[PDB]
Amino acid sequence: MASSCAVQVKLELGHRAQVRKKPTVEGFTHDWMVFVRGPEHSNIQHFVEKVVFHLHESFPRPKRVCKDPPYKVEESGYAGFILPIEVYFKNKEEPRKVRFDYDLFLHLEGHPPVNHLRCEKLTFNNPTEDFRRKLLKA
Amino acid sequence: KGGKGLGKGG
Repeated sequence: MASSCAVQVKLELGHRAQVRKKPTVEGFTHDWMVFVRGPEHSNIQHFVEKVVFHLHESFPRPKRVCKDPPYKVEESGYAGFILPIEVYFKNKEEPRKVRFDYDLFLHLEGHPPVNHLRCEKLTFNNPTEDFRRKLLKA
Repeated sequence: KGGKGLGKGG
């Protein structure tokens, strides 16, 4: 009751996108990759249960699930979109997960490729002992 | 509908 605790964890969301030399048979012009990771020398898997990447409905199996690192999707397409990302926690109490609406933008042909990084800080106020242990390992 | 787009914009 004397002591209080705030634990902060750093997530990095990002994507790369490059125009293909030749478009696919379906007419997909771009190759892209989206990811969620920790900083260098981090182990976010200690507290991350899974990452869910909600692709545009035009993709087959659009709710892409990554239970183990790396948390990323590699795809080909013709356009960018808002891509909701859910990071689930190895946590018994709330919050169970966090959601980000990720802007998976693609540049036009004749323009340089995309290499974007978006930093996200999470704060857990007075987590459970077990979750605190998990968070601080990352 | 018509969510998929090219360029950053904004």
